[PDB]
Amino acid sequence: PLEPTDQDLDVLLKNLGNLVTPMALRVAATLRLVDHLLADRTDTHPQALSRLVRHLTVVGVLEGGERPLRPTRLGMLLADGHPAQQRAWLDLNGAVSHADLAFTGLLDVVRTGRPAYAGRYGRPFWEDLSADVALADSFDALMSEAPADAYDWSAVRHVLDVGGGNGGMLAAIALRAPHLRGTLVELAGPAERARRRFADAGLADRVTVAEGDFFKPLPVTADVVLLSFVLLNWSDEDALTILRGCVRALEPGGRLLVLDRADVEGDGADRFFSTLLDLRMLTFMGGRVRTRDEVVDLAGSAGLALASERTSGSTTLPFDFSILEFTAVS
Amino acid sequence: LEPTDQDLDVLLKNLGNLVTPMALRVAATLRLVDHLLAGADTLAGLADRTDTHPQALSRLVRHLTVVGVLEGGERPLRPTRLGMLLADGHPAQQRAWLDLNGAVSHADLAFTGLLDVVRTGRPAYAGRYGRPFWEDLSADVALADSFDALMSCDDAYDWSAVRHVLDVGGGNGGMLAAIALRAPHLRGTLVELAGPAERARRRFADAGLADRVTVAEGDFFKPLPVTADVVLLSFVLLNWSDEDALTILRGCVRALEPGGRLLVLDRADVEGDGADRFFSTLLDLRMLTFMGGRVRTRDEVVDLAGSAGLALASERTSGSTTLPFDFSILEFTAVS
Ligand SMILES: CC[C@@]1(O)C[C@H](O[C@H]2C[C@H](N(C)C)[C@H](O[C@@H]3C[C@H](O)[C@@H](O[C@H]4CCC(=O)[C@@H](C)O4)[C@H](C)O3)[C@H](C)O2)c2c(cc3c(c2O)C(=O)c2c(O)cccc2C3=O)C1O
Ligand SMILES: CC[C@@]1(O)C[C@H](O[C@H]2C[C@H](N(C)C)[C@H](O[C@H]3C[C@H](O)[C@@H](O[C@H]4CCC(=O)[C@@H](C)O4)[C@H](C)O3)[C@H](C)O2)c2c(cc3c(c2O)C(=O)c2c(O)cccc2C3=O)[C@H]1O
Ligand SMILES: C[S@@+](CC[C@H](N)C(=O)[O-])C[C@H]1O[C@@H](n2cnc3c(N)ncnc32)[C@H](O)[C@@H]1O
Ligand SMILES: C[S@@+](CC[C@H](N)C(=O)[O-])C[C@H]1O[C@@H](n2cnc3c(N)ncnc32)[C@H](O)[C@@H]1O
Repeated sequence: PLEPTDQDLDVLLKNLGNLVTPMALRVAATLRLVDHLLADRTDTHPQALSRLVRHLTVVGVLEGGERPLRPTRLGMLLADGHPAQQRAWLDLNGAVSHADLAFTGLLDVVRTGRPAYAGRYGRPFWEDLSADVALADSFDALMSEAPADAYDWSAVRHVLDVGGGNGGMLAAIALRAPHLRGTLVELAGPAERARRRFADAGLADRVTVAEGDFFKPLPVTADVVLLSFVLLNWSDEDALTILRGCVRALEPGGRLLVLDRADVEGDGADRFFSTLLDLRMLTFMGGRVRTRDEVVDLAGSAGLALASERTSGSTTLPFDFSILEFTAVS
Repeated sequence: LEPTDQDLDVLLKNLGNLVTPMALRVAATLRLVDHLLAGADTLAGLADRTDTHPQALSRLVRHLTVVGVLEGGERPLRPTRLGMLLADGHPAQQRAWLDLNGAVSHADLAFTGLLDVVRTGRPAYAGRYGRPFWEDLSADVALADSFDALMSCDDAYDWSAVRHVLDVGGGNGGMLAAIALRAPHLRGTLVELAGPAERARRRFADAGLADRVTVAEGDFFKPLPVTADVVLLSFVLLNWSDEDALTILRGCVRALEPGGRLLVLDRADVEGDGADRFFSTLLDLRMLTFMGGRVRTRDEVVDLAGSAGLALASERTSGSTTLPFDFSILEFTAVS
């Protein structure tokens, strides 16, 4: 029988089992401490704050105090202008950090498969973003060349982006390739941001917004259909019906492009971030991160076969994702 | 300076990671490790044994495998070396500490309200669960049972001159039983809330200590029902604000017989202790977040004691056998 050491127990207490520090880092981010210093210009109880700072000091985020109180190298990651933007990710008014707090309901989540977001905040995730302007804006800012660059658009005329958000990706494919038409299918909130972006990019003549619900049949056909970070939001049955709607909308010889996290045997991709994203999707909305093989198999059920596979990444965070091109079977 | 890759890795996986600690608490709660040790080899069997959603569970397990608590499955699924900390019989008892049906992990969830703790200096426990810590345990007996079981420790002072020990807030009475068994001439009295007090009655009756160790249910904010030549305050003061700690201290001074000694057992940091300040601050944030308490340095405890009329006679370092946790034993005399 295996026997824990002093170092195992130290890792459990300080890292793997530690819920205090992650909360302390979120509070610190939500007071721009690594900026505000460059801490009581903050509406904070004076005693409470130094108690927090003492903890932030011990875990390698600050130094100094009663020589001078300055962030460490690590501490700089909560610097507003750092290109990892971890300060905004951790900010408690932001939509992700806000969602993260629902992890305290993880017990029920695992008992039942059901999301926790509603239990903590009233509305399920997407409904909450559209009724609350501030969470929509912050989520938007956090999720802002992969497809436009990875793909030969010369043999394509019409791209239908399903659940394509504020239109950023469709705008860019269209700006890169002047000959293309595009159509975006989205809920109201992101649809309206799409209209504004298309109009200001001078694309309204060839790139349109069709507000709607991707569980209902898609309004148009197209020779390329895009599902970019959509499937992971949904359960198998729900992702199956989105896929099936996508197949119907596919012109002859048309291609479905799935942009998502899709791990492969010897990928080299950090499984930590795969499981983390996975538990987030489970907890926030009952979705799931799927591997390459699982996506392929769900696509097969919807009448689609894999034609090609490629990778992209991130100029910011350690996150490899894939683009999986599918054709109709019959 | 410029943050390296390594420093981003640490923030995301450790310092900023709220998911993994909740995953540990869920695993502790479902007794996942114990179920694997008692024969469960498959995912399916685990799921029936824990009455959980099979796919959801397998996804928790994948996360637990990645972070090093579990390993293989896909030979069969078992704890890692580190994961054996979650076995219920491990001396560190981390499975019970992390258990979401137990008081401490329960109260840990109130850390989501930390922003308003840092803003107001008030505890968050009430904002989440309705009533504040001790009131809650008072009203919810299953949470009070688990809190008493967690503080259980299942001493090296000089007891030969001592006749009567008063343990103020002495939990279910483990400290008092240890002292009495080591010093047979001694008499004992425990003051505690109703739950701890009955569990202490049971302990002493079972041990053969009832004829010289007695229990008095009571409240240490009201005057104490006996005097003793030694009074003990073991991990009481850190639950309270300066003000409440002071009215406990004065209650204890009043029950201190002529020439008596007040023993305070608490975390009492000193500048060159070498004691790990991670645990000092963690526990400090917990006392703030849970009940408006505070962990005090040696100087702060000794200054507070001064206001109640007490002078320090001696101080000793000791520490838990199981966890990395130094603490101190501060002996005081009534200054008149
Ligand atoms: C730490 C890594 C990571 O960002 C990983 C993951 O983000 C993925 C998907 C992002 N998108 C699209 C939402 C984003 O992917 C992009 C999209 C973009 O089209 C692609 O090329 C863009 C570049 C920008 C632009 O010019 C337009 C035209 O095109 C770029 C290289 O990658 C990011 C880099 O990786 C990701 C995270 C968190 C969350 C999500 C993620 O997809 C979610 O989808 C998510 C969610 O859906 C609901 C609640 C919470 C979350 C999350 O908390 C992460 O933690
Ligand atoms: C990370 C570990 C640690 O358990 C540290 C701390 O526990 C300490 C104090 C415990 N007591 C008394 C409350 C308890 O300490 C012990 C063990 C020690 O060996 C024992 O005696 C000594 C004296 C020296 C000696 O020779 C040997 C043989 O015996 C002493 C009387 O009690 C525990 C094992 O360590 C401690 C923690 C958490 C909490 C508390 C703690 O005291 C609390 O007191 C606490 C609370 O009071 C209310 C809500 C929540 C908490 C907590 O969440 C943890 O952080
Ligand atoms: C992760 S997001 C953004 C994905 C986007 N393709 C991107 O890469 O930025 C998923 C999107 O799908 C949308 N969505 C959710 N339910 C929907 C539905 N029933 N119909 C259409 N869109 C929906 C949301 O509005 C959200 O913008
Ligand atoms: C950390 S605990 C246990 C301390 C115990 N001396 C030990 O070291 O194991 C604090 C204790 O003080 C008690 N307590 C809280 N309020 C009290 C009160 N008003 N009167 C008596 N005991 C109280 C609790 O019952 C709890 O057992």
